Amino acid sequence: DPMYEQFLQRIQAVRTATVAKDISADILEARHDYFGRELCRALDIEYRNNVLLDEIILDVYPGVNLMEYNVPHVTADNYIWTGDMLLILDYKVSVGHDSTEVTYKKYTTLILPVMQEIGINTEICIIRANPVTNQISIVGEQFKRLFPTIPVELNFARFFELRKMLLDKF
Ligand SMILES: [Cl-]
Ligand SMILES: [Cl-]
Ligand SMILES: [Mn+2]
Repeated sequence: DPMYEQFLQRIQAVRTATVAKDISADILEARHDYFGRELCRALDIEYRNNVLLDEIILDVYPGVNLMEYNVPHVTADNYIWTGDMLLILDYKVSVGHDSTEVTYKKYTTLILPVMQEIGINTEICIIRANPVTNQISIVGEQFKRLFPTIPVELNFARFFELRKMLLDKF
């Protein structure tokens, strides 16, 4: 694994806590993006990582005049356009629920009123992989309708190994 190799080299060279904390955050971000890619492959949807809300709206509603709607500058991992409803996608890889509750509050407060003014049915969807158990949790009723089964095959072992290696240096 080329990414694994880069991380191992960073872990070998690291000597301070600030850099060590940066490596760990980079491992988690790589694991998050790994899950996002595998999730999009399993659902047969286009993979994106980070898209702006105004770009989503311009994608699904090409003739929109954005200025009329006070569209905040806000990023999400991905979206699904069904032809009649917009699903905002956030991927998570976590054993807890807290980051889901923070993100859900943020997107429901920032995205849903704009889309309501536009008149486009929208749902905030958070798909979370537990990295310890490999269980998938979904927030988002219409997402669970469209995707009752998620044939993801996930292996987080490489990320656990790198984090353990970094932690074994303390
Ligand atoms: Cl944002
Ligand atoms: Cl995450
Ligand atoms: Mn995410």
